Amino acid sequence: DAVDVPLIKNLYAEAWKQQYSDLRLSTKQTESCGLAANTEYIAAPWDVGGGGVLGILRLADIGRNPAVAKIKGHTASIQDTNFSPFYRDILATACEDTIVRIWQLPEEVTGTTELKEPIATLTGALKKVLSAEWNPAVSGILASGCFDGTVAFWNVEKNENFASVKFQESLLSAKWSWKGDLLACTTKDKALNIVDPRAAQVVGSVACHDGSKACKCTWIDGLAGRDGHVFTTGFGKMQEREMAIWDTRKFDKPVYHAEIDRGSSPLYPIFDETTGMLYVCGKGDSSCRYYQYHGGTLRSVDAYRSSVPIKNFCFIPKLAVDQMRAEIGRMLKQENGNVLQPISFIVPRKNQDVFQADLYPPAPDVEPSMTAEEWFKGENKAIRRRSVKP
Repeated sequence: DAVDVPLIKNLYAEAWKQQYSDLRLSTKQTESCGLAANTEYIAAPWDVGGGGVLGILRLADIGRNPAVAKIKGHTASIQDTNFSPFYRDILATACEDTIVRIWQLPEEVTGTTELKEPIATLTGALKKVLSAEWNPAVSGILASGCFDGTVAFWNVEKNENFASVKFQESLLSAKWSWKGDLLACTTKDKALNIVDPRAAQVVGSVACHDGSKACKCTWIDGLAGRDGHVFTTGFGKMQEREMAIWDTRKFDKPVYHAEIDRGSSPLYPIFDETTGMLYVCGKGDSSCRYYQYHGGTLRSVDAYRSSVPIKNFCFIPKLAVDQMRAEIGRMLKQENGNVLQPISFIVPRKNQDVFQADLYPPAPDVEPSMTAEEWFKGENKAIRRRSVKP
């Protein structure tokens, strides 16, 4: 009686009237989406001189001049931030000073909360670290991508860099399979690379786009996707923005390739593994368009449109969406340096005030399917899921 993945032909973007406002946010350039959120908190790099500071807001406390807790410690700018998939109080930052820091928030986060000491300080990268991504199935496992081309895999529990793989060119993105076994990354040589950390080897590589500007990837397996499939954005030979779907088991040519538009910003792909919604967002763009990956086919659905550029952004976890509103996803959009603007993505339904059960398959839960020790033994237990209801 599990709810199956819905076909979504209609999905509209609704900007909230409410905002997180009177903030002091960074507008520095990075190679990541810029923000992070879990079911409770929002992380946003703060506009400060000197070492990077993360503002920590409560998702629920929307409005003017909200309580902003502070995470310091960094000695340079923050390049990437990600909350743990499992532990509400745990997050990681990647920093220009080459250090990845693991943070543990207090039980009660207030406007006077200040974090200076990480619970784990992961050292060794030779240049600025550009990504820090948690394994979606395994507790304590993190991948970090370095400007020097190194992907470093960490067991944060043991403070152990247990595997590393170095490419010749700088990393531009790094993302985990929903199976938790493989990492995909893009590099400046226009390559999409597949990495097996437990084998410490590159198990696939292909030229993914022929233009010069930055390619970005994410996995599109999981519940709604297809096993071993990866999605890329990039630029064609004429510098048009385009995308491709790749099968890592038949990794010589795209399964699917299409032009998107003639924009200039690299596009960050965001996959909702539970419904198959696939958002492509460019920093500096005033619009965001989305597709559904369903039945192995990609279909255009709709787009968010505004007259205000996206400076930074992130999406909230599935567990956090408002089910009674038929909300399936939500973007937090930084506008200028002082506002976070929520955007709901809603399936239009006649009865806008009753639970649309068919829209909510079992969502990724906040429980790891494997311990690190189990994973290193070669296990591949599918992620744990929870059927959420209001």
